[PDB]
Amino acid sequence: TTAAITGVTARAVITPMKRPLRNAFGVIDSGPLVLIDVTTDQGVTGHSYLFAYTRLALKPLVHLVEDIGRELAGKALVPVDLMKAMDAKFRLLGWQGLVGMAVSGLDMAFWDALGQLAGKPVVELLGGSARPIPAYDSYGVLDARDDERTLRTACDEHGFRAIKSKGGHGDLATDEAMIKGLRALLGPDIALMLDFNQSLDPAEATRRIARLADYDLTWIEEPVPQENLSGHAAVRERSEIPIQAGENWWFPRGFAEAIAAGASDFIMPDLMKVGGITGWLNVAGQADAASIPMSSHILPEASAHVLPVTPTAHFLEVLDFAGAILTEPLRVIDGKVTAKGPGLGLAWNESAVAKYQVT
Amino acid sequence: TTAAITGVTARAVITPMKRPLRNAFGVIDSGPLVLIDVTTDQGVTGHSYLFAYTRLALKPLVHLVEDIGRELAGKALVPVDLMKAMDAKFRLLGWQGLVGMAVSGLDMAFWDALGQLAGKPVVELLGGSARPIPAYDSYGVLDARDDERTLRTACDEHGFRAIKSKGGHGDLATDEAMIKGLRALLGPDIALMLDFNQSLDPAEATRRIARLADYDLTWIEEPVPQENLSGHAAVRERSEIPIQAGENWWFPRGFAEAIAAGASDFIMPDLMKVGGITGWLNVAGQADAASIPMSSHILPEASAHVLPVTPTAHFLEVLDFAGAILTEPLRVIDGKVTAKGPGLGLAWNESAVAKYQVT
Amino acid sequence: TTAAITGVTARAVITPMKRPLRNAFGVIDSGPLVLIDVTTDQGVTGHSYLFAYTRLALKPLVHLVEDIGRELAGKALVPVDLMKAMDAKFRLLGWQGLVGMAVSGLDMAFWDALGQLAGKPVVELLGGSARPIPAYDSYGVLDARDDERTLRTACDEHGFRAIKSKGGHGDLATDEAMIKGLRALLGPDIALMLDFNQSLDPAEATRRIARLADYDLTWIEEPVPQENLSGHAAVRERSEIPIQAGENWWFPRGFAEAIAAGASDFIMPDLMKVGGITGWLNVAGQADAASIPMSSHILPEASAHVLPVTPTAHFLEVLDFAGAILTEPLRVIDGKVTAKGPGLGLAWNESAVAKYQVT
Amino acid sequence: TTAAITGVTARAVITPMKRPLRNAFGVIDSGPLVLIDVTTDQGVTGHSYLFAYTRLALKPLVHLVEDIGRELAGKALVPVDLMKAMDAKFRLLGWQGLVGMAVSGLDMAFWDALGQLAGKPVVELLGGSARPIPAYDSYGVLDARDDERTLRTACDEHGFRAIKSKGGHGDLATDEAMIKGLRALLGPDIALMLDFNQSLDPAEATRRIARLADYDLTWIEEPVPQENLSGHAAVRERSEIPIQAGENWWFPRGFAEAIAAGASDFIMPDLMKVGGITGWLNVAGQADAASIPMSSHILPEASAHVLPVTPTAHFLEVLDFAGAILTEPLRVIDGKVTAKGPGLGLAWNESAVAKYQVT
Ligand SMILES: [Ca+2]
Ligand SMILES: [Ca+2]
Ligand SMILES: [Ca+2]
Ligand SMILES: [Ca+2]
Ligand SMILES: [Ca+2]
Ligand SMILES: [Ca+2]
Ligand SMILES: [Ca+2]
Ligand SMILES: [Ca+2]
Ligand code: NI
Ligand code: NI
Repeated sequence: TTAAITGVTARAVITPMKRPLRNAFGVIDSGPLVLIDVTTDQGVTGHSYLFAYTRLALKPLVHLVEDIGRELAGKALVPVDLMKAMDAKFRLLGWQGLVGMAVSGLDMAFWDALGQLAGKPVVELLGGSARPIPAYDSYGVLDARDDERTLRTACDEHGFRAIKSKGGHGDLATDEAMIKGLRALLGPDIALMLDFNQSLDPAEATRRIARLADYDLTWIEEPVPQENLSGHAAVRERSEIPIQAGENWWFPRGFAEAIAAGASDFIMPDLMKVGGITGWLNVAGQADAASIPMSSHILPEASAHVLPVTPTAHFLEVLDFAGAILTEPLRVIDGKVTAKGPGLGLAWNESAVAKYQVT
Repeated sequence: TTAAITGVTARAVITPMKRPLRNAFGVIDSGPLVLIDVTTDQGVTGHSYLFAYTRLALKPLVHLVEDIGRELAGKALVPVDLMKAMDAKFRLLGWQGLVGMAVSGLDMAFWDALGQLAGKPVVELLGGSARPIPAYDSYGVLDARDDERTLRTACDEHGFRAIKSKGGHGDLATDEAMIKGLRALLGPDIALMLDFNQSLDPAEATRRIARLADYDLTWIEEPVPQENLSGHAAVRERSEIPIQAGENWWFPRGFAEAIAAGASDFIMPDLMKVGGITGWLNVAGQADAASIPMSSHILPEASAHVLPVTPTAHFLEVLDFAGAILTEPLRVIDGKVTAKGPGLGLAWNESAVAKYQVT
Repeated sequence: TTAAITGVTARAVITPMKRPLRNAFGVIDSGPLVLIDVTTDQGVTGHSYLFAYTRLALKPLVHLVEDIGRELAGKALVPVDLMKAMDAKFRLLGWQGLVGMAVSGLDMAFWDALGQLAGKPVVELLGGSARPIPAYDSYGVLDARDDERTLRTACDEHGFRAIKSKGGHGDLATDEAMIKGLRALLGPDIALMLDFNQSLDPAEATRRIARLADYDLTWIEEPVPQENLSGHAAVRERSEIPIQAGENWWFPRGFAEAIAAGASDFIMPDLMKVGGITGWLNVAGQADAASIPMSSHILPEASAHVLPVTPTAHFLEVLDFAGAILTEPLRVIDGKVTAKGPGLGLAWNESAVAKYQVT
Repeated sequence: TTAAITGVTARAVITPMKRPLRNAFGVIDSGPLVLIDVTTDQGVTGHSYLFAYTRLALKPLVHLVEDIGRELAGKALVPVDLMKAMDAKFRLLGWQGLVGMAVSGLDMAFWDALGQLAGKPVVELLGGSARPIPAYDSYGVLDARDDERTLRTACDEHGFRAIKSKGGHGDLATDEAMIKGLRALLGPDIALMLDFNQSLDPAEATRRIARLADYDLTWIEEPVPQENLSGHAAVRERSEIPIQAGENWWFPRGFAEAIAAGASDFIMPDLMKVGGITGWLNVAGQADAASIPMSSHILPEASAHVLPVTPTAHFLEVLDFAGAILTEPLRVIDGKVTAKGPGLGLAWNESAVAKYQVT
């Protein structure tokens, strides 16, 4: 018969980062994470993690995961049914925001558990195969001089053929100087993406984008606030560079309304906000219908399991917040990433967890 | 290690039908089926079947399945990857029509095999659970007087709370007489659906639908030709009764274009034409985004395995063409249908297959 | 000289409710609230409260309010600037959901402190006057027989000329019987509103609304999920009854996108989710441009201060969660509510707080 | 304890101007103003002024201000309520045009009185702070040769980083030669705006704007008549330079229709035509929803109090008609303008008023 959930625990950690990532709104210089364990009555504990953005989110997210989780004891391990139940539970309060991250975190852990119980990676459960997905190396604001060694190692050693950096921290001249430097340093055969992290308004985005058009950029990411779907659509209409967005939209319905608005050319759901594996698969069918190339936002380990069954799969984003607390950290080979199992391939390095844990 | 396909065989049968199903275009008085077996190297053979509509399609379908199957020998049993390969293979010739039915038939048999290999129903592989799905009993043209015994049995014994019949064979008076008779016999608490089988043009469909709105119909199905998405949309715009369609549209893209045109209020894909299980799941995401209740068209055994994971699941259509040749025929309990495994719950009663096989 | 914030504290309480409020998704039989205090350097502490929906949200919300407030300590008490600050702080994480309720709770407390500092009700600070706003009495599921006495009291003692109840818990017959009984009991000159609390899909909402059209309802509230803007709009297009929504949308952009999609005929923002007073005022300008009548969702004490400066002000919803812990609980006179100051008129009954506090 | 209005008086003056402002329709070489005084019963007199465009409007505006004011005797000083009363009073006759300017002038004086009564600048009453707003220096037709000294002072001494000039007075070659000369004199890092003052039709606007594309203009202002919203939208859709407009539109509804038509990329309401402070606040909500950057049209003293609470605040226009008759004339520092109080910071230099008064 089917495994049942027996308990749920969540722990907060703050991991270190070598590359401090400056963005238009400030700097992320550590990895605040929430580590989720779903125990079963069949000798398996499912695992997933959330990137929490800021230390302030950790305590609330832990309360949520554990309080939602407690009510799941005794329930059959059936992700689709569990997702429907969480939907009903939070219908009135709202599942956008921290609640939805807890819900998506739990979903990933349920699927990880199912994978473990079967001795297979999640990607095989989903009817696909674990194969190399094109990846890009995701940075904060870069400087072609100061960061040359790092970028050399990325492209030469790890084989990356795509790099993303950040802009909107200053004026247009600052963005242009950065991109011009990068394009000169990396040459014409490396893809370059630019992420504004929601920092512009539509008129200013249109203006900057037109002035960056000569650097052969692959996409412009979140040019304006994520909630501003109409403003994204306006920028998209006038842009000669594809518009990428989605990492901050909530659940399959959030994607359905963005697509209805025509907000972007590309999407990149975040597994923590799209409703975990279950919600991702829904959106994959939406993106196929809309002919929208679909990439992932961080959570590279889990994202590697869903991109191979995504009809319009595009890029996997490499930004490694969790490696320090994982038994088997992400590996990039020849600029690509392959899913690792069983489950999602998330098992904790407990000595490191103990070191970086916070309460 | 993942199973590989070793071979594919297809057999044609014509099963007997208790009651002839008269429609606007003719009569279906038997069940021309293609039974598909996909042998693997792990002691399991995946099964699925196609309803072929007419005996004329049997030989061509057998050939196509065997020809395509032969080319898949040695390949890993990975439904998503196999579907992508079949897509590329038929991109130029086209996979609408008989080729598409072959392709979808193969896909169902692959998932069936995965389920058998796991010892689980396909629905559990898909992250859902096998649970009772509301069903309706699907008839040809009915006559309340002549068909009372059958309808009493359907409602009183099998617990059906919804009945579908056919229209468009004659004039509007004929349709109205039929429906009025049925509604008087069955009372207000049984759902009634009406299927025109593509027999009207948009102006006539609009005219008939307005005159039938007093009988509290649940839906009007395929009022005009299935290819006529614009015509469906025009009927839908003017109709006070929900418009149902989709059993004849091809693959996830066929649904994406229909939805983009606003062809219908409800949809009911056929697993044989939507791209099997793999195609169905894509369309389930689209239907959720469009807020379109999604039902099934025939193939009730396999349909029972995908409706439980379909966000907008509506009705399962019960029309039993295959019962005669299955080891475990479809069961209806209290007007609902529950998925049976392992796999899709499709294993052949060989003595019956021998009896009804045509060559 | 402008006051500065010196600290922020939040306390959780669960207040008793005389009458349970059954809705389509469950029952609210208590008032889990978060009471917010913002101390200033000018002898005034600003107050606001949040209705938290479920006890599960209380600890995380208290954490968020205190943690955000800690970071505002030392800033000038300038609500427009503080809101810009909070926007930038949560731009990446997201301010939908619990975070947004904390942000809006803080905003209301800032304006409450300003009013206290001036010795004026907030409404006069906003260039308006404290004057009676039409109100309706907001119930759970009602039964005209069982609840005759309560409704008589509401109409005769408090002068209500409008009543709202809930539906969608069961089938259409149940909704119709409830509304039919209420219209028969109350007669044609009492306004009746029906709230589905997001429980239907668009097709089913359209079907039920058409059947309820003869009861002369004032509005149908949240017929489908709040996130489903395109779905609301599809319902609105087909509905002969005005569609009301908004109590679950986030900040002025959430309203801008809903209005752009044509989701509803009426709106009713919740001060906890629209961005407090500061967010409300922005939406008031949007609703004026769109000619959308604008009512409030709960928080009647604070809502009384903003409706008098809302160009399209419609109704104030009376649902009294907080009276138990207020020094001056809400009063309804002749079916209307008048704003009370100074500030928002929220000061705590500390003995009651001590009684109902939960930790 | 709310102040009541006791009387209203208005005086006409014609102030001298340093240099003529030539535009496509004529020359403004003086400042015909209406100075408005609202006396209250609490020892404060509210002040505002109108720019009247032409001496012909002075007598009628004085008449209207005094006649309307006379009917406000004894009314409570509540701007939102007074605006609604003025709306009802002029609904039939119409409040577009001279009546609307008198109405908006009164509103500004009411807010100024409230700020004076509180001992605070209006911006602080509105929940914002007095902070520097980026400004541009607003000229008539310029010649880079003849006007070099004036423009060097503007950019070097006063720190302006943005300059606006007028076009449409002759043919396209004239506009182009002028812009070319200005761009050469000012260099790349000074913003340049061009105001056609409604002098073109849409086809001619489209033709001229395309020819001015290479001069890096910030905006093209009122390319066609202000009432021609459809014509503005057509220019906007074809224009590669942002279209600015709005200085001549009437009240929040005038903006709502222009925004609904998609008339412009940017707007710049005139406090005299938008409905004073009260109407400006409504339109600020609209511009936020539409993501439209919002600047001011003249009345720089009062505009400095509302731009700080305008979510999409863009530029403050510096054109100083009133400095001659103010106790504290506008000050520009480092190309920015900061609100001064109390009230709107408008108090009259009575000896100057006497010198420039016309009767
Ligand atoms: Ca990003
Ligand atoms: Ca584009
Ligand atoms: Ca059919
Ligand atoms: Ca229709
Ligand atoms: Ca409600
Ligand atoms: Ca309607
Ligand atoms: Ca102008
Ligand atoms: Ca344009
Ligand atoms: Ni805690
Ligand atoms: Ni006169």
